[PDB]
Amino acid sequence: SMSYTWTGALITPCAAEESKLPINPLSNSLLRHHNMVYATTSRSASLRQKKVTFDRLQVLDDHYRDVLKEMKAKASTVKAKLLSIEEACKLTPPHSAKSKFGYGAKDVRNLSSRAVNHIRSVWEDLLEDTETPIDTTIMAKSEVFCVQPRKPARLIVFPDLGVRVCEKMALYDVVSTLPQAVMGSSYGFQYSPKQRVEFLVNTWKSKKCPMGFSYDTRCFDSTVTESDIRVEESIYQCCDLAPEARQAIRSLTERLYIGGPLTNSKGQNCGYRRCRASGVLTTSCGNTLTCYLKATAACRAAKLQDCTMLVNGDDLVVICESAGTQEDAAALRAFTEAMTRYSAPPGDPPQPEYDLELITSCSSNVSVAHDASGKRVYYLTRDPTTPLARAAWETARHTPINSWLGNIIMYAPTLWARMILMTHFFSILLAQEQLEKALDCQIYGACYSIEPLDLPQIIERLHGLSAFTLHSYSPGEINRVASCLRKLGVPPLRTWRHRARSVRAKLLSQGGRAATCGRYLFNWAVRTKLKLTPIPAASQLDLSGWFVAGYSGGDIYHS
Repeated sequence: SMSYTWTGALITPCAAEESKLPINPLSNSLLRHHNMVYATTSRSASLRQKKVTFDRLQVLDDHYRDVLKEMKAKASTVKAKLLSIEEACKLTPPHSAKSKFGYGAKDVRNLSSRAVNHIRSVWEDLLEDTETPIDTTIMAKSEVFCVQPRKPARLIVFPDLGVRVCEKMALYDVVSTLPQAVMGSSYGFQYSPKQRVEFLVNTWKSKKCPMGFSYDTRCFDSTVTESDIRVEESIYQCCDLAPEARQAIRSLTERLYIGGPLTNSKGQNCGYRRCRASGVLTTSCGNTLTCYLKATAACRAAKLQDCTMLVNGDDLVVICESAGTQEDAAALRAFTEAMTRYSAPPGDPPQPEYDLELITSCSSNVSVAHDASGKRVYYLTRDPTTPLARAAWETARHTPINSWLGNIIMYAPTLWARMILMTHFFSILLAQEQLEKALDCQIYGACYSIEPLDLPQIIERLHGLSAFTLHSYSPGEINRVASCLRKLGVPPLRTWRHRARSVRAKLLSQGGRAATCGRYLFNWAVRTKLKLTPIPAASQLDLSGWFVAGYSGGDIYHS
């Protein structure tokens, strides 16, 4: 069937859309080529619609069915609990889109009588009506990028606030627990950046002669078929569930997940969806299971030997035993045709790689550096172009989500995050005296309220003390970073080093937590280093649940 059908009505904005980077002194000291930075808007929506609209092709075989049964056998060991209304309301982000029925996220979190009453009726309706398509809003997503040597806006589809709360009740425990039980070490969202690097490296070292590749499915969500979503539900149904949860899952599958009507911001009928919706609770879990299922069966069809896969939603990386240059290229080609029959055709053609560092998965690649003792340490990094473009944007315009904060946390060990992001933002935070003000950021899709002054402990716990002492980075990484800075008009690293010394001093002057940031975050700045010892209040922090599951588009907030 067609992934989408359109009536002709437009995907509209619900307010003015900013597309260009302003000329601001604060952002200009970070990035001068302000004209190279842009944000996507609804104006490019028709271009995206055209790309995600097509008839799907899907042929299932024995390999597919064997793998499905194996996954279900593992899912059979799970017992998922129904979340209470209170627990589900607490998982709702303070700024989540308000319901069109007279209440908002704040009311949901406060458990107001109106929000609670509407949520109960929505839940009851899910138990009674097993067929009626639930409405969804379709919007053009606003994302920042650097011009290429432009990208059309991604399309987000989500249901009303009341429905999102019910999804949590019926499926939160499932999507946070089932992937792990089914996929084991292959489930990517269970790893912190350090654990992910460790997994990739150990897996690479375990092979006699490793070969690996990332596999890019062209617009994954639109390739998800009605059958894929029903197979996905068949897996969830293997869990021990409360009667109402089982019905809720059955109803939500037929009424929301397999598809439904699309309504624009103006309340007009935009069309119909018969593929994965980006903004529902099961998107991350569902995409991971579907991608893992198809890739696993595809590997067998392709005769790939000793495969170890790592899946994060639609992002897939595979490491296996090489059978020779020609044999690998042909086997990879067969793998791609197998995935194509499964309705997972390639965007960028996959290429076999024999150097772990040349593989990009989850937008990252493994690289090497050295700690104080000169010992080699692997870490995750990436081309800093987008992170820097977004950092400049979030500096000039106040944004709800602070990607720069998430990047510092996730890429703390990298040359660019330490010398540029940390330096740039602490400088501004010091100047505006907002070092203690908490800010929102996202980690694996979930929203986190974090205080800049807690970064040292967070980084230690997540990456280890070596994150504050890495040096002697690889020439390729350095060159990639340097090339990026010249392209965007970002001052050279030497300038950042000089700015960091000034920031570090101001931090040390204030003492307390502020001074701790100076000692650990900027120890790379001073020639006469300080012996860095484990941070006291670090081993106490509650990072439980930080890296357990993916929730992209799931509307999840963690307190």
